[PDB]
Order: sequence, then C-alpha cells, then structure tokens
Amino acid sequence: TQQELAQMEAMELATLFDMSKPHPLDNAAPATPWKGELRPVPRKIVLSPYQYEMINYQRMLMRKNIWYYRDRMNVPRGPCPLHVVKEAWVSGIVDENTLFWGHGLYDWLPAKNIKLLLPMVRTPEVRFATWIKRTFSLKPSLNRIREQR
Amino acid sequence: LEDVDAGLVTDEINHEKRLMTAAQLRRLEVEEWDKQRMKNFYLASFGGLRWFDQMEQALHNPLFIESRGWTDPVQNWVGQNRTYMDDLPAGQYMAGVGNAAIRIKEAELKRKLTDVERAHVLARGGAVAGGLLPQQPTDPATLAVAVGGAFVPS
Amino acid sequence: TDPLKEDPTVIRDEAQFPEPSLYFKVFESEAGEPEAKIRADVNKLYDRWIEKYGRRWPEDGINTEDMVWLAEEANKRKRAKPRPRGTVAAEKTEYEDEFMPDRTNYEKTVAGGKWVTDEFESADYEAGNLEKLWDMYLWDREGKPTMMPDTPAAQQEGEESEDFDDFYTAYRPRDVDSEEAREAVWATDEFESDEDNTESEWAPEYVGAGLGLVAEDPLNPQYSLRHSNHPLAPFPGEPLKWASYVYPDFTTFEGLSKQSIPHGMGVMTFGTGTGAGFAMSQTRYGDKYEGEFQAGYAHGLGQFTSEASGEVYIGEFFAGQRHGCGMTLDMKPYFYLLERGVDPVEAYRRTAGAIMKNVEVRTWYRGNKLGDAKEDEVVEINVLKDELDDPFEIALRNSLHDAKLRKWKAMSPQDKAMDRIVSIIERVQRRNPGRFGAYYREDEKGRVRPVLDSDGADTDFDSVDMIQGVDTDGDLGPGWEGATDSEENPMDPRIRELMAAEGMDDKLEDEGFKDTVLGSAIINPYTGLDMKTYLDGKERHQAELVSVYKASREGRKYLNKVRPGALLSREAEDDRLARLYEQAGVSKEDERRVEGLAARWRRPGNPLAANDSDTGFETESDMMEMCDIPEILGTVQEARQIVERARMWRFKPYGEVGLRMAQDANGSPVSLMQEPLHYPHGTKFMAPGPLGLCHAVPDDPSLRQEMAKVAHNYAAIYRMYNFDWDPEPGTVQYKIDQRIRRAQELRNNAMARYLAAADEVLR
Amino acid sequence: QDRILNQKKSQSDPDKLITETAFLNLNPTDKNSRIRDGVHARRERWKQRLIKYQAFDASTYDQGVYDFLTIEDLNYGFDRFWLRRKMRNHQGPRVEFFRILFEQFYHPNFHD
Amino acid sequence: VLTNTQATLLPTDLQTKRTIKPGLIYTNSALRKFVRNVNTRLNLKLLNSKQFIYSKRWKSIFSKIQPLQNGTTRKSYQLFRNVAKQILVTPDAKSLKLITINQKLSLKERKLLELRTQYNNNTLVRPLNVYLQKEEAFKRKLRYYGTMPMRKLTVGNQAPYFKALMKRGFYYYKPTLRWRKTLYVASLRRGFRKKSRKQRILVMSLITKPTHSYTVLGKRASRYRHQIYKDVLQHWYYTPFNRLLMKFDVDAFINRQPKSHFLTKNEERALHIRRFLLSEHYDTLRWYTYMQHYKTMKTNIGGTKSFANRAYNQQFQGTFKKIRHLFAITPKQGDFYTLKFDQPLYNDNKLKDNLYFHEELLTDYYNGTNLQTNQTSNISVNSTTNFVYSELFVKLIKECKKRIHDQTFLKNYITHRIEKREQLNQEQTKELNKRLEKLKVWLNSDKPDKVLTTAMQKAVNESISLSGIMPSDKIKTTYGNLTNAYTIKTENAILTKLNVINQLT
Amino acid sequence: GIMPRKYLIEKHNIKVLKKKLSQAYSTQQLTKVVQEYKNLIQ
Amino acid sequence: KSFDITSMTTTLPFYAGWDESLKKFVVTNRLLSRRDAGLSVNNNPQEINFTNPPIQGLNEGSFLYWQTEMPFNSYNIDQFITTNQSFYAPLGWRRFEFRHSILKTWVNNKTLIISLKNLQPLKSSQQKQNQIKTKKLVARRIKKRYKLLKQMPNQLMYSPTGPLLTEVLPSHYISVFDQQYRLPRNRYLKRNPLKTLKKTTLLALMDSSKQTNGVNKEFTLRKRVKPRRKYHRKRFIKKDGLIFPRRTKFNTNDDLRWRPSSQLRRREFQQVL
Ligand SMILES: O=P(O)(O)O[C@H]1[C@@H](OP(=O)(O)O)[C@@H](OP(=O)(O)O)[C@@H](OP(=O)(O)O)[C@@H](OP(=O)(O)O)[C@H]1OP(=O)(O)O
Ligand SMILES: [Mg+2]
Repeated sequence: TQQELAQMEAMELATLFDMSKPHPLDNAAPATPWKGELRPVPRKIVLSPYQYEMINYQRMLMRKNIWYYRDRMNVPRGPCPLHVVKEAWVSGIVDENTLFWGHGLYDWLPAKNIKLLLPMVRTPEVRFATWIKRTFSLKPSLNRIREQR
Repeated sequence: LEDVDAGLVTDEINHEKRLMTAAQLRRLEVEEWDKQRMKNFYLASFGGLRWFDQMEQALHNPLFIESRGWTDPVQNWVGQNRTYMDDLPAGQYMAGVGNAAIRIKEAELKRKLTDVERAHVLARGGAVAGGLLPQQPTDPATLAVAVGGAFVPS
Repeated sequence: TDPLKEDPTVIRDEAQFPEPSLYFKVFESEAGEPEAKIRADVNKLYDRWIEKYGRRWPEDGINTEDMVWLAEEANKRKRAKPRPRGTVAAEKTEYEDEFMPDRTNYEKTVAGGKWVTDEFESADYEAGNLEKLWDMYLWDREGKPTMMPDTPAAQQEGEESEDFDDFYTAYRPRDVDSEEAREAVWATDEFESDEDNTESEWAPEYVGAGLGLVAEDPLNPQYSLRHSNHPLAPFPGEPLKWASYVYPDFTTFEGLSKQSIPHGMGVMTFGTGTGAGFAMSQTRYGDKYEGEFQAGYAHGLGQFTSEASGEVYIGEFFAGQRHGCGMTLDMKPYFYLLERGVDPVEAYRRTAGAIMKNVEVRTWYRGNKLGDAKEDEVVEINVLKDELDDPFEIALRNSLHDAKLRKWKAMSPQDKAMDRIVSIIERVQRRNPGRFGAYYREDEKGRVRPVLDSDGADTDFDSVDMIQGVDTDGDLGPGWEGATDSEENPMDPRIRELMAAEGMDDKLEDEGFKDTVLGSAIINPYTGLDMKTYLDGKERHQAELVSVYKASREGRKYLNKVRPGALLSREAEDDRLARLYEQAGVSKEDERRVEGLAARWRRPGNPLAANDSDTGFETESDMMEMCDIPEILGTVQEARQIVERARMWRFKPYGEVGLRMAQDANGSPVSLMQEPLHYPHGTKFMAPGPLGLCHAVPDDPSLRQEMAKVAHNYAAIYRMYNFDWDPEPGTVQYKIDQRIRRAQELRNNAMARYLAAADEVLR
Repeated sequence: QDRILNQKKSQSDPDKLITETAFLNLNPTDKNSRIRDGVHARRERWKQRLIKYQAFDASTYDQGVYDFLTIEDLNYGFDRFWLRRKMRNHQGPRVEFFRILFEQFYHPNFHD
Repeated sequence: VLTNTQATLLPTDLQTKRTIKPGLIYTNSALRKFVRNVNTRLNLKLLNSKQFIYSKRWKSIFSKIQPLQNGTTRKSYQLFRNVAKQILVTPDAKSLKLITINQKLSLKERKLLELRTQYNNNTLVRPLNVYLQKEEAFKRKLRYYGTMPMRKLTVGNQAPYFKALMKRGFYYYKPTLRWRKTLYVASLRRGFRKKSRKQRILVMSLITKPTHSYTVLGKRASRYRHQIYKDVLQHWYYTPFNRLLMKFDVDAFINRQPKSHFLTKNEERALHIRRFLLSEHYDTLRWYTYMQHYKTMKTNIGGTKSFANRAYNQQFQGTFKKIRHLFAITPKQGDFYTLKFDQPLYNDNKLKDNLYFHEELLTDYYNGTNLQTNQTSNISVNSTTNFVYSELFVKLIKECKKRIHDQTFLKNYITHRIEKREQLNQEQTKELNKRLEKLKVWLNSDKPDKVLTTAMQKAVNESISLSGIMPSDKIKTTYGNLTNAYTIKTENAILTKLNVINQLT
Repeated sequence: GIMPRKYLIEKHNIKVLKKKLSQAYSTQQLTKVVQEYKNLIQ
Repeated sequence: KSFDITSMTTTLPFYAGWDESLKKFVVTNRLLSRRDAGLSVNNNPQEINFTNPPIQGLNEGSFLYWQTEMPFNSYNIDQFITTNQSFYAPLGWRRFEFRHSILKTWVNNKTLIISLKNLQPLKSSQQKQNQIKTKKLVARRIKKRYKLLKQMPNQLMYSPTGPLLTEVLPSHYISVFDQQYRLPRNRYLKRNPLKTLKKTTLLALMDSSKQTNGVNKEFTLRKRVKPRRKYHRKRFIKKDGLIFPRRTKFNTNDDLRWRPSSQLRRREFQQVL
C-alpha cells in the first residue's frame, strides 16, 4: 500500500506551489493557538572571516555613493552625500522607512532593507542628537498639534 | 496513452533532432564561407583588383556574422540557454532525493557504490513512486523538491 | 521540527576565507581562458599530492616524474581509432643513423630513469612526424620538398614565403585533421601558439527579455542571466547609473544607464530629431516614451504619448518597433479643448464618451497592424486544407510520423548524426540537385565537350545570389533600386534582353580573369583538379570530366599508346525494392489496385509551427497568432505597472534636464523644491519622516487623494521585503508557510523510501 | 567635464591643447606619457606589468569608468596587491622554493 | 489531468487505464496522438468501402455596358473581339464572354470557399485539432521573449541590429587571449625569450612526442611554480594576524545596526523563498489567467511578460568573474551567505498603522480613483464576460507590340541566345583542354572507404558531442556510412507504406 | 563616391501582403487589399 | 477589485510663484509644456525665438564636432565610409547550397528541333522559373559590371552591398567595430601550391598510389592550424634549406619503399582590446 501513497505524494508535489489551486492545509488550524509573537532578539553574534571580508568588500564598493530619497509626493529629493543623510536623519526629515536609491540597486528601497546604510548613518553623535530631537522637539509638537486640531 | 507512456513524445524527440541539425548546419555554412573568403583574398592579392578586397571585407562584416548566428552556441538556435550543471556541487545540501539517499548510504558502510548497484537502487526507488518523481528541469515539482531540501538542521 | 521558527539566540558561522570549495576548482564555464588551463594542471598536482601525503604540499618538490605524469598520464584527450599496426619494415637502412630505432615513460621514470639532451633539432622531428601522418615522402634525398614549391616566393606576383610546417598543415591529405596536425608540428604554447577563430570566439549570450530560460538554480533564475548583458544580469562591472541627458537636438533621456547607454527603465522626450530606435517620421517635438529600454532601444513594455496629435499607445515594443499586443487611444478632442481654455472637468465631460467608444485593441507585427490580410483565420484554414487530400496520403503520412518517432527512439548517437546529415542533404537537393551525368559529353570525333543550357550555364548556381539574397520560393531579393510593384510596372522588354546579353559578357570576362589568376595551381595531382575549379565549388564536374575522358576514343588511344558520382546503381535499388515487397507479401497487382482506389478518389502542415523536424532555421513567418481580449488586458495592466516604475526616474535633482527644461509661464527657470533639508512655504507635511507627521496637510481633497495613492504604492513596495515571524491563520503568508512545511515533509518521506530501497537492494 | 579640457590640437595630433589642466578627468585606460621613447623619466615599478596605461584609479563623485581594467584589479585586495609585485623585487628552484614557502608563509590549507 | 475546455472537445465516455506523468506536454501529446489515430481509422474505413464560380462585380460591369447600339461601339467591340479571340482565349475555354467574367479560382480555393460559405450560412476531432494547432502557434509566438535566431535580414526589420548591439555594444569582462594580449606584452629588447626546443632521451604511436619539458628547470615548471606561489600568498594575505586591525574596525561598524537585523543562513534562505512565492501569488490575480492559452504561457514563460515584475536580487556593482572564487552568489552553492546589496527582514513590531499614511489621511480615504484608461479597460472587460472596348483594344495591341512582335527585342534576344552562348562555349573548351593536359601528365606516368570532406567529418563529430550520451571517440566518416544511412531511411519509408497497403485489403 | 541605394520599404510591404494572403488560400482578395494599401500610401 | 494593480500618480515637483488670475502667491506643480520649452522666451510683451539651440540639420563639419553626442545618425553622412555603409546594407547571402561538401547523388538516372504545332502551353510554375533566370542575368549586369570594376581604385566607386535596410541607426553602433578581427594574411597561406609536376614528385605520387592500391588520395586546402613560429621564437636558420627528416621506418601489414632521388620591430596586433 506504500506504492499508492508514494504516487499520491508525487502528484501532490507536482501541484504544491500552484498558487491558484487550493490545498487543504491552506487554512488548517495550527497545533497551538496563534498568539502572534515576535522573533526573539539574537543578543550574540559571532562572525566568520568570510563575513568580515564580505562586509569589507561591500564597504569598498559603497565608498563613493551619492544617495537620493523620495518624499510623500513621490518626488526625489536632492543630492545626498553621507553627511547630508546624517543631517536629515538627525532632523527627523527621514527615518528607516524612507525609500532610497544608490549605486548597486535597480530600484528604490526602504533604508532598513538596504545593506550597510544604517550602520553608515548611525554615528554615536547622530544617535544622541536624534534622541534629543525626537524627545524634546517633535513629540511635544505632535501632542500640541493633536490637541490644537 | 500507451505511446505517450512509452516515451514517444514529439516535443522532446524533435527538440533533439533540431539541436543536431543546428550544429551540422552551422559547421557546413562556416566552411563554405571560409572557402569564399579564401577565393576573394587570392583574387585580390595575386590579381590586383581591389573590388575583391571589398568583397572580402563585405564577407567579414560583424552584422552578417552575428546575423548568421555562427558565434552563439547552437542551443540558442533551439531557444535554450547553455547550462553548466556539473559546475554546481553534488553534496548533501540541495541534491535530488535519490542522489542524497546515495550519499546517506555512502556516509556509513565504508565502501563507495559502483555503477551497477547505484543503477539498481535508483531503478527500484523510481519504481516505488511509479516514475512520477521529477527527473528533468522541465518537470513540475522540481521547484517543490528544491524548496523541500533548502534547510540545514542543527 | 518547524524550520521557519528556529531559535536565533546564538548566531555563529564557521567559514574560512578563502573558502576551499570555491577556490580550488576550475569551472566548465571558464573554457576559453589560458590561465584556467595552467590552473587546471596545478589543481591536478594538488590532488595527486593530497592522495600521496594528505596535504597540498610535496615532501621534496616538483620532481621530473611529476612533469612526465602531467604530460602523459593526467591529460588523456580522445583520438580516433588507431591505424593498422605494422609488423615488418618497408624501408632499408642506407647510411648510418638514418632512422630512429625500433611499461610506459612515467613508470620508467619512477623506477629510476634520467632524461638527458638529444642532439637533433626540432624541425627534423616535425618533418618526420609529417611524413608519418601523410604516409608518403615529403622531401627527396637532396633535401628538397616533393609536394611543396622549392623556389623562393615571387614578391612581385603578390606572394610571401612560408615554412614547411605551415604549408604541410594547411594543405594536407583530408584524412588528417587539424588536431593531430598540430600535435605533429609540436604546437604547445598556451599563449602564443594558439589563436581564436572569428566564428568560435566567446561572446555574451543574447537572452532578449530573459524569460523561458532553463534555471541552473531553481530558486534563483537570475543566476542564469550571468553570461549576458541583460539589465538584471548579476555583477556587470560598472554600476547602473542615473542619467539625465540633453542632446543637441533637444531629445532628453532620464533613467538608468549602462556604460552611458540607456538600458534599463526610463523616460525619453523627443526633440527635433529622434531616439530610442523610433523612425524619424513617428516623433514630433515634445512626444514621450516611458518604459523599458535595452541597448538604447525601446524594448519591452511601455507607453508612447504625443501631445501634438493626441495618439496614445500602451503595449509591447521589440527593438523600438511596436511588436505584440497593444491598446491605442485618441485623446485629441480632450487636448484640443484644454488648449482653448476649457477647464479639465468640463472638457472631460464633453469628450469622454467619444474617446471611450474609439479605443482600439490590436496585435502588431513589426510596426504594422494585423487583421486585414486574414491573419486570424490562417491556422484553421490550413487544418481544413489537410482534410482535402485523398485518404491514402493522410493515412500514409500519419503512419510515417509514428514510425519516425519509433525508429528515432532506438537509434545510436552515430546513427542519429548520420540520419540528420542525410536529411540535410535531401533538403538541399530540392533547390539544387546538381547535374550529375550531364556536365560533359563525348560527341563524334572523340573530343570531350562541355554541356551547357540555353543561357550558357553549366550549373544552376549563380553567385549574384550572395549579394542580393533569395526568397523561400527561389525568387531573388530586393536590389539597389526598384519599382514599388514589379507586377504593375514590369521591366520593359528590349531593356531586359539587352542587359541579359551584357550580363553574359560580364560572365565571360569573369571566367577569363579567374582562369588567369587561379587556373595554374594544382590541388589534386591525381585528377588534374586546379584551384579555379576547386574554389568555385566544381569538384563534381572534375570527377565527371575524368570519367568521360577515360572512355573517349582519344582517351583509349592515349591510354594504349602509353601502354560516377553516385553511391548506388539503379539495378541494385530496383532489386532491393523488389526484395522488400515480398517480405510483406505485397504483389505489384496490390499496388495496382491500391493506386486504382487512390485514383478513384480524384506545403503540408501548420505554417506557424514551433518544432518542425525539417527546417533550416531560415523560413520566416510574417505574422503571429493574434492576441485575444484577456491577453491585451493583462499586458495593458502590466505595462501601466512598468510605466509607474519608469516615471520614478523623472526629475533628478540638479540634473541637466531639470535645470534646462523646467520653466515658468515665460522662459525663466524656476527653483524646484527638491533640496533635501529645506521644505519652504508651508510644505513640511511632505517630509517622509517623523517631522512630516506632526504638520498639517492642506484641505484640498484632490491632494489628499494623491497622497493616499502614493502611500498605497509605498506599502506595496514595503510588503515585498518585510515579513511576519508568526503569521495569522487566514492570511497569504500563513498559506505560503504551510506549503513550505508540506514541501519539506514530502521530500523527507521520498528520501526515506529511497533509503528503504537501498537497504533492500544492498541486503 | 568641460569640452575644452578634452579638446585636441590639430586633428592628426591626439594630444590635448591645454596641458595645464591635462591631469583632470583621466581614465585608468588613458595612456601614460612617460613611456615615449627618449624620455628619461622616473622608474615606476608598481606599473611594470601595466606599463602602457595610467594604471591607477583616483576618481571622484560619480565619474568612475571601467573598461578591461576592473574595479577589483584597480583597488581591491590581493588582485591590486599582486599587480604591483615588481615594487618588491630585491633588485634552488627545486627544493628551496617549497621549504622557504613552508617556513615563511604558513597556511593550514596547504601545509597542514 | 486535462482541463474543462479540452474535455468538451473530445467525444466523451473515454476511460483512462494508465497513469501519465504530470505536465502539459504529455496531455497535449496524448490528445494529438488521439486525433491522429482517429483520422487514420476514418480514412482507412473510407478507403475500404463502396462548379464554375463567377464574379458578381465583373458580370454586372460587363452587362451594364452595351455594344451594338451604334456602329462606333460595335466596331470597337469587333476589333477587340478579333484580337482577343486570336491571343487571349485558350482552347479549353469555350467563350470569350464566359471567361471575361469567370473568377479564376483553383480547386482547393473554391472548395474552401464553399466550406466557409456553408459554415457562415448555418466532424469528430476537427475542433480539437484546431485547438491543438492554435496552441502550437502560440508556442511559436512565445519564443520572442527568450533567445532566438534572427537569420533573415530584411528591409524594415530592426531586430538583428538590436541583437548585434546587445552582443557587441557593451564590454563584458572575461580574461580571454585578447585581454591578456591587450594588458601586457613582453617588450623583448634582447631578442626573443623563447627558443627552439631540445628533445630528451631516456637512459636507465606514429608521432614522436615532445620530451623537452621533462625537467624541473624548464618553462612549464616555472609557470606551475609561479601559480603555486600566487595561491600560497593569496591565502597568507587573508590570515587573521594579517587582518587584525580590519577585524577591529568592522566590529565597531557592524555593531551600529540594530540587533534584530542579524539573520541566520536558514532565515535568509527562508525569506528569499517567501519573496518568490509571494510573487507567484500576486501573479495569480492578473487578466492573463482568463486567456484560453493560459497555462501554456505559464509553463513556458511564467505569470508575467517582464522579468522586472518577478523576484530578483540587487547585485549591480562589482565584476562577476573577479568575484567567482571569493564569494558565493547563488543558494545552489554551499550553505553560505550570498553577496547582495539588499536585505529582507522580519518585522520587529506590530504594525498599528499602514506605516506610510499621514494621520489626517486616516479619516475615510479608501479611494480607488480611476482615470480614462482604467474606465475603458473596465468597459472592455465587461463586454468580454461605354468606352471600355476601345481602351482595352488600344492597351492590348500596344502590349502585343511591346512584348511580342518587336524586332529590336528579337535582335537582343537572338544575340543573347546564339552569339554570346557560343563565345562562352569556346572559352569553356579552352579551359577544359588545359585541365585535360594537366591530367594526362599523371596518366602518362602510372603503373567506399574514402572519407568525406573535412566539413562533413567535423559536422558529424560536433553532433555526436551534442548527442547527450557519454562522449565517444572521434571518427572519420566515409561514403559507406552515408550510403548505409540513406538505405536505412528508405527502408523505413517503404516498410510503413507496405504496412498501410496490407491494412487496405 | 555617390553610389546610390534607395530605401525600398513599400515594395517589401506589398510582397509581404501577397505572401500573407497566399498562405491563407485567398488570392481572390488580392487586388482589393493591395489597392486599398496603395491608396493609404497616398 | 480594480483594474489597476498599482496606483497611477502624478510625479511632478512643486514650486512657488505668482498666479495672475487668482492674483496670489501660490505653491503649484504646473510647469511649462515640453512642446515649447527651450524654443522661446518672453521677457517683455515681445517674444524672442532663439536661432540655434536645437540643431535642425547636420553637415560634415558639425557632424565631426558632435560625433559622439547625438542620439542617432543617418545613412546620408555614413555612405562615404565603406565599413559603415556595409553595416547599413549587408550582403543578403542565405540558404547555402554546400556545393563544396556534397559531391555525390546516391542514384544515377542536344540541339533538338521543335515545331510550333507540337508544343503545349507552359504551366505557370515553370514560367516563373524562366523569369527568375533572366532576372539573375540582369542582376549580374547591374551589380558585377567589370567596366566599372577595373576603374574602381582611381576613377569610380563601385562597392558590393546588399539592399539598404535602415535609414537611421543609434549612434553607438560603431562600438561593434571595436573588437577587431584578423587580417586575412594571418588566416590563410600567402603561397601557391605546385604548378608543375617534376620527376621526384611523380615518383612520390607513384609510391603513395602503390601503397593505397590505386584508390590514391584526396587533398584539401584550408586555413592555418597555428600562427607562425618566427614571430615569437628563435629558430635555427638552416641556411642551405635542406631538411632530412628524422623518424622510424615505414611499415606494412620487392615491395620495399625508397626515398625519391635525382633590434626587432614589433607588429600592430588586431586581436586586441
Ligand atoms: O525549316 P524546315 O525544316 O522546312 O521545317 C518546316 C517548318 O519550319 P519553318 O517554317 O520554321 O522554316 C515548319 O515548322 P514550324 O514553323 O511549325 O516550327 C513546318 O511545320 P508546318 O509546315 O506544319 O507549319 C514543318 O515542320 P514539321 O516537319 O514538324 O511538319 C517543316 O518541316 P518539313 O521540311 O518536314 O516540312
Ligand atoms: Mg521551415
């Protein structure tokens, strides 16, 4: 009876990733109740020499990049070297969800999904000044503009 | 249905025929073009009339050469890209199910399997599932088998 | 158990740089690089040292026996079948040390053996090798060549000098091929004794749009683009750049570029000239193309718009030339009414119904519309045409199809190659069978004569075909000049015959000049074949001429004073056919009655076929299968998607096109609000970060509509890169994850069945 | 990238009209003028295997151009380091080569 | 498995007693063989058992005009009728008036026109046959989206120029002989570096092989030793003690990123897999799925007509052949991190908003606003779900004067046919006689397994290399092999004809 | 050197039209279709 | 569901200015039309039409100035370079007949007098073949006319091209000429074979023919198998020019075989980048 089972599983494999043909497991209940949880923070990373040399090679390719971002009207904004990106980040004009483009990409991506852009931006002075600007300038203004209108 | 199950599908057989025809036709056309270029070179050099130099230059035109298709591999003549399937590693990682079974069996039992018992093992294993497991690149469930073996346990 | 929820609390990798599985190997794709040949020999040495000592290092060094093993045992390239071995000598020693004297070299070197220097020079050994390949004497006793001219070259005749290795390898006896000829002359050096031919040098692949390829990696099809110049080919050296170009004719390009060529996505505006492979009469000043670009051409999906005429095309393009499914609109009444000061809502209310009723959806072949020369009904008609044959032909050709499949399934590879050779020759003989048996004749008084037709030709070939080209039906192609219709305005007689006679004069002068220049050199001394006959492709004529002369009366008189072209005969073929009838038990009266029933009932196939066994890869269709309505709707939908992604490259801040072409009501330049830190005049709501959220959007409803649409597109981009760790049941990602887990479980079950079969077989 | 920085004098002569700014915007595949015959210029041992070109990349903002001298050969890693090996020549082959390589440059992928 | 549209084309209640491999090509092959078998049986059974079309417009035109109402048009008609009866009318045609209005149709064209009139007015496997031929034509259309040959150069076709510019308009880096020649040359200065080779003999085939390199002091041993040194120094260059400062700086740099951005190799593989399955799910929502030839498109092309609407990596800087032995670029190599410039991520918080909407847009802005093209497309999808005889006389006698009955025409033709032909004959005999003298030089001094030309031998060997079987040895093809292959082909054709004749009794 | 070559696109289009309606076994439509194409050239 | 998968948005940047109808200072995205931007200016009520900002034509001097800056180039200037003109009008050689390679036919199978009354009207398919043969003679008279071929170096320009395929090409097409091929002297021999048969070559031919039992031998004249050694190696001169080969003896299986008796300048490479 294993031969019938093997032919049924082979024909199941033949149409498994056909996205228009429904499957019984597509809406089956999970074993435990869902209780939608977050991925735990890894807190300990040991890099291989392969990863070190790949990061160094990517840093070499990205040394001379001029960046551009889009605003809320889908209009591209001005030529951005790294210090201009740091000024815009500290001021709160851009954040990690802003669409960016540079050399090495075909299309516009959010900043967190572009590799090594956030480690280039987040200098300790930048992180401290971004926290100061967020805490004592923009959030009281947001609460004020929520109460006034 | 008996003819299709015997393997006499017209799509595969005619594809093989067209690939062999493309290879032979490319070689024969290149040799005839070589003879014509030789003749015009000799008529220009030992004869002294430069119209045959211009004919030799017109025969040697890049637009004509890549229009004839003599520089592209003949797989491209039948609509297929040239592949290098032996360059990819053959290990445990993303192998086919039969091949990965041979490597599991070859890990222990320290005797590397010769051709006849490997042929018997793959023949019996394919006989279990009715021959419906994917064997080619055009078979559906190639993607499913590739997804199913992409995770390394630890 | 669940692969998609492994615990990430310790992330560690153990991989070295350089990685040995990527470094210590030569790829098959690296054919055509000589350093790869050096590396392959060194990698063979590494493997030999590993199996001897467990490391990639010798105990002493490279020995002499490693060099012998590398030369003889490692590379063992495949030859033809060996010649019949000789057991006795066919020559006799005349002076001292005339000839070389009559377990292998590697295992003689291993068991103790030194290699000391010989006194003979390299040219003597290569001469001996050429004499053994030709199996004939190539020099006489005095040192002068027999098969080669021994005089110095006539520099005033246009000749130069040649060494014997070059001459005796380029002119050779036809049972010697180029590779053993190279081996006999000791052609060894990887960098200087080898050159690539023009037809065999490596080139990047052409892939077109890149669809329909075989994926080496099924999860990553883009890896199959790595040998091409496709815009999504991985790692093309220089990066793709944001180009803003203003041309001298004021054509402008904006978008992605490769080595300064428009080759990805973008927008081209047309000035006084043209661009993107469009014809010069198609564009006017201010027209626009948006969409995909390859190698400077409009290629892929896109939109063409003209403000001046109002024409809009959405659809497919091939090499700038409108090929495939498309939609055409006429927006001229709306544009015309907008130019005369009507506000756009009132103009749309006046013109929308007449614009919607005139939408056209069509198939285009190469810049021209299909559907007016019965293109949609051709396939069906050909099917009906195959039903108008007599029944014997239909039954016979279906039986032929089945038998051809069955015998190709059983063939050897060599049989398959010879079968395709025979099929190619039968294809060629339908256009030029030759004139076998009718090249030369032997009239009265002996006297071998040539056989010519009514136009003086001895062959059906004409060399003017190489210049002009011919069609599928044998008609000659277009020339340098010509009337528009050659049936409506034929060439006037008295001019046709005059130019035909002067053409025969040109042919006579051609034969005279070619016989002067090439007619004296000898190619085949046994048959009298010369270079003019050989290079014109007339060796068939020469074999017939030798046969006809040898049976002429002058031929037998010359022969006793001194004292063809077919593989099978007619009688043998008739005997084989008559033998092959009586195996099946079919008398000729059976053929008579089957022809009687065939006679009582008194290009075969699909012209748009994909895999025809009988082809020359040269017959063109001038049509395609016409698009149905859902295909046109799908390609318009996808082209609008492409046009949005293409318009994202439209205003490069401080680019040349924006600096020169963004103007006010007069011709004055404006300060566009594109600077990255300043949001003037109450536009701080446009900032994409937290500063934009705390500022007030103005109360124009259309602006808020536009902002909602932009946010929708941004969320669609976001969802393709950011995923949930624990997706809720009932969502799309939950369905995807369930299918991934099912795929792993099924593959593990199939693997367990092969382990069970292996344990059963090995018992 | 002004047009007069690239303007040549007198068609048949391919040299630049203005030699005072000829250093600006040079590609790595541009020829070096120190290899003209009769010139007793400096010795440049880092360029001895690429002597016909100006074989270094010192490019600016978005002006990098690469043609058969790749980015990796000009400025990455052991490719760049190995191309400049004539800087480090001093100015038998059977046994001492492997012994010196084992003692001096040890690596476990070969020697272990 | 066959679809609903196919299932209503073939006659029903057919039982399938066997399991066919999954895929569209096997189903279509089985249906195609079924149509073939049914047509063969029908024609065998039919063989074992026992119309002048005229033109409306031309007939109306020639009935409209009248001769005979006066002597002028009558005489014009008489003159035309005399000449036309002499040269225009063929003997099997019975009247000039009948063939001037006859529509000159061939037999198959008038049969097909009768059939199409019968279709427009109102068998077994004919609609199924038509359907299968349509999907064959659609496959030929689908070849435009991939690699293809362009072997016909015609006026107006821009496609071969695009192919030439795609193959040669860009520089692709690959270290060929041409590239090694352009980088560094020997710069000899003291003569040639290479010299004539010295054969060696050993002290304890047809060709003498070179033994000059059987020494450790030669050129080849130097090249191998140089390659070995380069490998050792490339490995030593990346040892950890040599890279230590770099290891500090990168350890600072990569620690400026949030901790949740670090991923395992299994996690990045899983995210890559989810990306392309999400693309397939979105491809199932297009209008392409309502095509009749959809799923022929899907198994040959995919769900879209553009590669940029599929899932790909951002690797568009750096050179592939410089990186090949350093970093893995595809998952089908070992379990490594691949070199990319983009990173998919897991969400690290709960998305309370849509993350890109302004706060003031969250009060009833769910538009789906539509423009002109959207509305036209929606409308289309909802629709989816006297004086003649004199002129002819003048034209006919003028053409008869031009192309027949012209003595200058006849003069040019007869010089062509006689004089220049005998001149070409004389030169051909002269060349013949020179060739015969060259042959008689060998004939005076004189007392099957033949191989083919070099082109034929090379063509055979290259196809045997592409046969897909384990590579055999090179062969030298003769004429006996060729005549054997020809006889085998003709035997197969004659035997299948005799099988059909045996069925016809 | 002024050797003249003409661009012959319209002649090629007429010949393609004849081939297309000869493949469809309807050459009875030839004069009307070719005539309307020549009229739309004007 | 909507027809559009993505939303179509206007993608224009904003600027500030005066409105003249609202009479107000306004932020807007209304830019001047591309149908007249760059051609004119209005700095007064009167209008300036500019005289040369788009080039509207081209001659040889201005083509030489703007050669690498145009988006197109036409046949009108490129006639006068022969390689460019071959790119515009290539040879139309198709459907090869392989007359060099096909020498046999598998099966074998004179001023006649004709009266007009015995002669049938010809079928329309062979009528077409006769017209085709006459057209090939007319084509030879137009294209390969030797009275023009003899004076083509110095008095006229007669080059072999096909029909003109395009009128306009993209400007970077000349990049397909960048990777040059070899000169034909480096592919083929520059020396003829023998023009007469001397005594020793007749003896060598008879010895070879005796070894093959009168089947003889066939020969082939091909391209080079290798480049020539004297451009990269020091070769021994052998100044007498006599060879004396060095080998083992000829084999069989009287009938005994006998021998018949009686500083450096550098090139300019083409295969370079
Ligand atoms: O030249 P001849 O040997 O005298 O041939 C003529 C004659 O030829 P010409 O009129 O061209 O000189 C006719 O041949 P056609 O004109 O028909 O070609 C003629 O035929 P009619 O008398 O029927 O017109 C007939 O030929 P045949 O022998 O076929 O009857 C006849 O030859 P005779 O000398 O035998 O009369
Ligand atoms: Mg065909």
